[PDB]
Amino acid sequence: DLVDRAQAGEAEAFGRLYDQYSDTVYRYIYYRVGGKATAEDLTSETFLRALRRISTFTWQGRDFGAWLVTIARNLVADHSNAALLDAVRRLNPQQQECVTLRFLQGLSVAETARVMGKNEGAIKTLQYRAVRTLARLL
Amino acid sequence: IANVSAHRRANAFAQALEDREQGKLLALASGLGDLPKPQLDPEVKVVQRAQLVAAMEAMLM
Repeated sequence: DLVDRAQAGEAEAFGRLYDQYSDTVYRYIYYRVGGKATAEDLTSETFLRALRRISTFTWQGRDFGAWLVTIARNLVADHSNAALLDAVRRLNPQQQECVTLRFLQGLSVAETARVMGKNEGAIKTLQYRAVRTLARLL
Repeated sequence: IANVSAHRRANAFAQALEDREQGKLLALASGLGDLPKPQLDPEVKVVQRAQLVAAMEAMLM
């Protein structure tokens, strides 16, 4: 390889690497920082660093999971779409979840309401306030 | 002599764990592994994964 496939710029292969390794990276980080949000942010940063250096990941005895762990270790020690998406990460919990479910997952207002434990009216209000906030800080 | 045998059982256990006297050891490792672990928020995973796939497409565009 999945790694070898990502090194071919198959973007979805790198998505699959995230699927396979994200929880392990998160768990390594979780117990070493103050707060879930920080642990989530450094998990994202760990993968982003691996991705940006993936063209160098070619040394003899390399191991991708071990590399991720060593990168996260370094980060904890040192502790357009990209702009669109990092804007999303800045929304408060409710607004972030609303935009993620509605637009990143493609759930309807009704489906989103069921997941969030809110009424569809509250979802229509929430998605409006969420996109308006993206419009300001972006 | 008995030093190389301790090495062999260790290697057998390692190989067994990947797959999963020695059956008790595996049961203990499974017992520890079966406990609930902290999990990345599902909705956070959605956004992070999308950020990474996009960063890749940006690298290759």
